[PDB]
Amino acid sequence: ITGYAACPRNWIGVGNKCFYFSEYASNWTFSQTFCKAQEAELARFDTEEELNFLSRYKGSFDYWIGLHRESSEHPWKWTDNTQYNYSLSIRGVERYAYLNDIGISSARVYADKRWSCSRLNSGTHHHHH
Amino acid sequence: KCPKDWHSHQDKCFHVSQTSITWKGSLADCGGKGATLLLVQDQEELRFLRNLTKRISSSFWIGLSYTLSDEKWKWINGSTLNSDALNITGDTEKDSCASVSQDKVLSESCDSDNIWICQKE
Ligand SMILES: *[C@@H]1O[C@H](CO)[C@@H](O[C@@H]2O[C@H](CO)[C@@H](O)[C@H](O)[C@H]2NC(C)=O)[C@H](O)[C@H]1NC(C)=O
Ligand SMILES: *[C@@H]1O[C@H](CO)[C@@H](O[C@@H]2O[C@H](CO)[C@@H](O)[C@H](O)[C@H]2NC(C)=O)[C@H](O)[C@H]1NC(C)=O
Ligand SMILES: *[C@@H]1O[C@H](CO)[C@@H](O)[C@H](O)[C@H]1NC(C)=O
Ligand SMILES: *[C@@H]1O[C@H](CO)[C@@H](O)[C@H](O)[C@H]1NC(C)=O
Ligand SMILES: [Zn+2]
Repeated sequence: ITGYAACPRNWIGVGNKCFYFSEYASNWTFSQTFCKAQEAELARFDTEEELNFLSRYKGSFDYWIGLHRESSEHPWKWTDNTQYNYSLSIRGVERYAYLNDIGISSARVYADKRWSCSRLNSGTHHHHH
Repeated sequence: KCPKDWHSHQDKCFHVSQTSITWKGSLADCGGKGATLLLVQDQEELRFLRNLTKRISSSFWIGLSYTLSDEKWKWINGSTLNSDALNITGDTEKDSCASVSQDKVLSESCDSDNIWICQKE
């Protein structure tokens, strides 16, 4: 840990990450173009500490997260196209992942669900042209 | 006229079960309590439930589902959907189940998890 430094207002700091939870629902494709707009990505978890937080903070709404697959057959991948390697299996037959009250599940692009954004930490700012 | 923590309106009682589950699973929960998934009377009772759930969940399950053999939506009461009476946004390329977003009604994977609302009278 290079040093301590707060997350910006409206974001919640957990480990080397900053999390955001949207206030209105939307489709997956929009949710992402909104995270990207904030120099961020659809929420990703790497620790358990992170996933545990996501699960608990969530509250009654389900939230879109970083995981997509090209189909029911092909494998789960984060926003950056890293393979998903974590032993919570994503429920559902579908191509876009969101937070159930019972873990992670999957629905079609056009489902109307809130969304979460994740970004890594730092005390000054490094820009994605 | 409604059991405790059930919300009455226009001579039905409603209940918003506090857990997200699949379509089939929701059907069974209601059906096992002597109730049913929603059977949408009018574009009013939709606005009501939509208010009732506005603070809780971004969409919910209703007793309506597309059966790739028929190529027909069907209320859980037998009756084919009167196409005039509801516009349903989504792909109908595979079996689908209807969830009611705040502003639309959607054709969803039946294995997606969702808040469901139980109906009696
Ligand atoms: C995902 O949602 C976005 C916004 O919720 C939709 O984009 C809108 O599309 C209409 C015409 O398609 C425009 O007039 C709106 O102004 C758009 N809004 C924004 C913010 O872009 C988009 O259509 C949705 N995608 C899917 C697949 O349903
Ligand atoms: C199954 O339920 C649907 C409603 O959920 C019934 O169709 C509706 O009936 C109303 C009231 O008579 C009509 O005004 C509408 O055309 C229908 N509503 C919609 C939204 O389509 C259907 O008849 C029911 N079947 C039985 C056995 O009662
Ligand atoms: C994939 O999962 C296994 C868990 O046994 C682990 O050994 C491996 O390091 C993981 N992948 C990556 C990219 O670390
Ligand atoms: C919506 O629901 C709340 C909580 O039940 C209720 O108190 C209120 O009267 C309702 N508002 C509208 C606009 O229907
Ligand atoms: Zn910047």
